[PDB]
Amino acid sequence: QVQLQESGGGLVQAGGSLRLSCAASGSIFGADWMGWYRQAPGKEREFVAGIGHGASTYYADSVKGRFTISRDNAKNTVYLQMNSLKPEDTAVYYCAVQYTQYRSYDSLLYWGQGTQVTVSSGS
Amino acid sequence: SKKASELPVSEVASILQADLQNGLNKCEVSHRRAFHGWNEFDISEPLWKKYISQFKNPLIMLLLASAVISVLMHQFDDAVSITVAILIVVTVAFVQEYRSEKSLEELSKLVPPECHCVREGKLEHTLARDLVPGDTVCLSVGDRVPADLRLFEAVDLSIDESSLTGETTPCSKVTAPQPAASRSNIAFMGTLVRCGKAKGVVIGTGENSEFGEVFKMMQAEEAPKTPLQKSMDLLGKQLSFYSFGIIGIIMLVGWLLGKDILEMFTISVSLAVAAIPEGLPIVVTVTLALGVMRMVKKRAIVKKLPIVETLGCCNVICSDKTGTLTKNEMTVTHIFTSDGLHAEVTGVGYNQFGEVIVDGDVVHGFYNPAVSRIVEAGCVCNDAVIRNNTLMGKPTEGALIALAMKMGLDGLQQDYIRKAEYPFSSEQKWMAVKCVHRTQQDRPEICFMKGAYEQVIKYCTTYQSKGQTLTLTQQQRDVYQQEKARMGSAGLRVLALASGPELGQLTFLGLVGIIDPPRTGVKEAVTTLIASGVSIKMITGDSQETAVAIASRLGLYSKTSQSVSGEEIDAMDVQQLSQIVPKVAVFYRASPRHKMKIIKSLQKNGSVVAMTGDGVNDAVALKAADIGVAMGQTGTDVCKEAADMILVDDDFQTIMSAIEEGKGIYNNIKNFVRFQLSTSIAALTLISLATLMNFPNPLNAMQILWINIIMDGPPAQSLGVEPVDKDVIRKPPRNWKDSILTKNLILKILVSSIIIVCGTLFVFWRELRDNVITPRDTTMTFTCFVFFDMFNALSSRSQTKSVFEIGLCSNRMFCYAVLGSIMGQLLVIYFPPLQKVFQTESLSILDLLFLLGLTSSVCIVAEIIKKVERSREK
Ligand SMILES: Nc1ncnc2c1ncn2[C@@H]1O[C@H](COP(=O)(O)OP(=O)(O)CP(=O)(O)O)[C@@H](O)[C@H]1O
Ligand SMILES: [Mn+2]
Repeated sequence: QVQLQESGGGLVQAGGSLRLSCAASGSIFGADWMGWYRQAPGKEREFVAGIGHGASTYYADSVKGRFTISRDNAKNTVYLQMNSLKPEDTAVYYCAVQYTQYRSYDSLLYWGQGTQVTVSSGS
Repeated sequence: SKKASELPVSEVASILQADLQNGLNKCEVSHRRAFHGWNEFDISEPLWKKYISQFKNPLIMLLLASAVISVLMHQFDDAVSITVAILIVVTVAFVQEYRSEKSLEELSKLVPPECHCVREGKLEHTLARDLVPGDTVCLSVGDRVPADLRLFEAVDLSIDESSLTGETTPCSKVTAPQPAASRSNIAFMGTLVRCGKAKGVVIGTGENSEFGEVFKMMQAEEAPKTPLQKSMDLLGKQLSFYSFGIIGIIMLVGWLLGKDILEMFTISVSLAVAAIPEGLPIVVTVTLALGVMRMVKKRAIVKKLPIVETLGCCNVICSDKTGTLTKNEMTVTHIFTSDGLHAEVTGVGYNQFGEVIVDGDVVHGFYNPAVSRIVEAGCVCNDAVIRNNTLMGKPTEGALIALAMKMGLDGLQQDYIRKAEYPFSSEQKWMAVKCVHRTQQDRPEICFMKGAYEQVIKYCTTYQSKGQTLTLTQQQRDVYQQEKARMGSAGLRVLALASGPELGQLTFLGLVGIIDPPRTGVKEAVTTLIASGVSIKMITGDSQETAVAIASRLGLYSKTSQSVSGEEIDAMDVQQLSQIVPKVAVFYRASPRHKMKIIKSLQKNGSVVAMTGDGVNDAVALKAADIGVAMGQTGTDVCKEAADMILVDDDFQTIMSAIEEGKGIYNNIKNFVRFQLSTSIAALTLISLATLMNFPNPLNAMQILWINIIMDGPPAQSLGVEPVDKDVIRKPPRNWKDSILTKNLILKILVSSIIIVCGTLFVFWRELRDNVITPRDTTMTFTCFVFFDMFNALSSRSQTKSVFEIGLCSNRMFCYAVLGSIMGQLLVIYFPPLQKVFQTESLSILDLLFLLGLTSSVCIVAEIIKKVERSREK
């Protein structure tokens, strides 16, 4: 199974640059989709980064272009690069990696605990 | 209102400045707010009405009558002491009720009536108080109206009339204007949506709406007295009448002895004031107000006082599966087609962002017709819509749309345009619309239907395999059934999708696997509550295997558990339903009428139920439960209005605390009743024996008045305030009758009063061994009774625990009141004016110590018999 720990995260102001990093204990080539899911403070859950089996990287509509994903196979630690997020776009950023199961209808979706990002002061 | 009702919507947007699809800019929002005002109409009196409302309690009238009787014979100090007692008890009652009402209003203000309004042309979440006239607001299913709504489009809108008209008759709204539930074109304040979706601008907010007078009237009514409050009003009246009989017998015994008429009239008025529980309804109100305060501290909005006492009697908690035990977050994860080919779906949330992969590669568009047809049957069919990655309608319909927008088939939702629709109902268990292509108007309309799998496979005629349509057979039903059972046992909610040219001519296409995660914090909670003697169940509209698997992951399902369907539960009569219902922990395929029948079946057995549910299907069952609970973050406003309790943090650790505090209310009440009754019988039998004995009465009328302040004022209200204990929480829930004065409690009361009377008699006779009459002996017995009273008060602090094992730091008010009574008694001993008015002179330190030990005797015997009872229990 994949245990997810998020590194390099924490709340940053609007207009800043940082590199997210999520460590997965399990394999990635057998996985179906390495995804990053946002959870806004007080609001519902969307995503911020996602790459699947079809080699089509998914960028959300609020963060199209300015939020980018990169990953490799051997290091077992997918990154996420964000540029100039918004106060309404702040969230506690989760991690999600699942495999491809058609015999077993199992929830192979495992979430990480993530790290919280919130913009209050501005300045 | 009516002038705008007969006015066209274009002329409405011409009279008042608004944009039909883009809403109002925030500058125009502030401009309209500066003139029209906020949504709250004026203001909602505690200094005058709330203080004078406490004086119409019957015991308070009788004590005021005793005070004015003392006024008639003109003793000032007696009347002002009775009035001081009355003022203190109504002051603590008024301050606790005022604090509880203010905290209740603060918590009801903390949750706002939220609105789904397009201020800038995009879907935004705003509050009801933030709305200005001219703003267009989207209306969801189970949403309270934000303002007075004039609707420019309504594909399907339904508005209830029970809020204002008082009728439960269903009502609909018409988009076309009507000249001159008075008018269906204009939506009304206070109502809620029961079905369908619509969008509309607002014509006025706050005072200018006509229907504000109904809200003004509904604020006028006061909360009726709880059955606990009436029961202890009866208890106080019967204690008053028993004390009146005893005092009248004393007065007749007194008349024969011939003791001064005025002095014994004062002693009888003082004894009547003392022994009457003037602080019993005040302590019940204080306990209920503090319980409401703790519920606000436990993030629960309690609308009415009787809920706080009925949660203590709770022994069954029914619930729903989606929105209550699972977070009502739904997403399609697995697709099984009618062909037999299987698709797994990627992603979590109501998003357009996911992948569908078959046989090891992805599929999109019209690559494979089976999955594309299944996905398309999942966009046009859903009444709900997804806008800007936010869910508007019901969470399951959104899941398929999220899947529809995952696979890349969003725009067919718009291309198709419906004419007549078949709405979803909980009893019906299925959904259907017939729509026509925008570009292909020559092609005939075709129906799409989604619903429970059994009803879906019953309704459709044929199926699809290898891209070809063939008639449904029994083996196809068998393979679809086993597949559906596999999805359910895995923990995946099943929706079966079918399409056909006409209703009843439909054709089955496949299944979608909708997953919902269990709500975090429910499993440990349900383990704790089941360990605390409650029986939490599961009433569901979903399948057997889904509900069973969710109950198993949550721990609700034992290894040998019985689960009864809806047809079986309407088959059985009520008595064997009551017999079989404690074994059942999973009900499934249950309509809201089935939920009401379960609630009534547990209600017939004397079991107090607490439905914790969320939904718009029928909230009359939430009114049918003894406690109605609704969730705050994901909770529709119809079930929020119907609920007797609303929790905003949505954890099952709070409903757990509500039962705990409802249990502790009766224990604090037991403390008050024990203490006051023990000292009332002690003083009453003291005066009875001495007046009968021909001995001089040991206590004076002012002394009995000070004893009344001790026995009913803050020294007794402190014992009504004492915090709960975790060990008395673990005791099983009690029956509907309060059963307060138990045989053990009455035995304890008689034991404590007997020790107090014997010690007072011993000291009185010891000071009367030389056969002289002096104020020294009467202040000796006064101090003895007062120290006995505080020791019996400390013995009354916990019923099932020793006095030493609890500690004096648990109740700060008890320490303050005990110190105040001790300092007041010492001022009665020492102050020469208080010495004159109480017929008292000073004592010695060693005499005070000897009295302190002699009154410690009752505490020692009390802890001895409590330890003996505890060891007998072990
Ligand atoms: N809008 C909708 N259209 C079609 N089918 C729906 C639907 N909403 C629910 N269903 C399905 O049809 C049945 C109706 O369920 P119902 O509304 O009575 O209770 P429910 O299961 O939706 C919520 P709960 O289990 O908490 O009561 C269920 O099997 C459900 O999966
Ligand atoms: Mn009294």
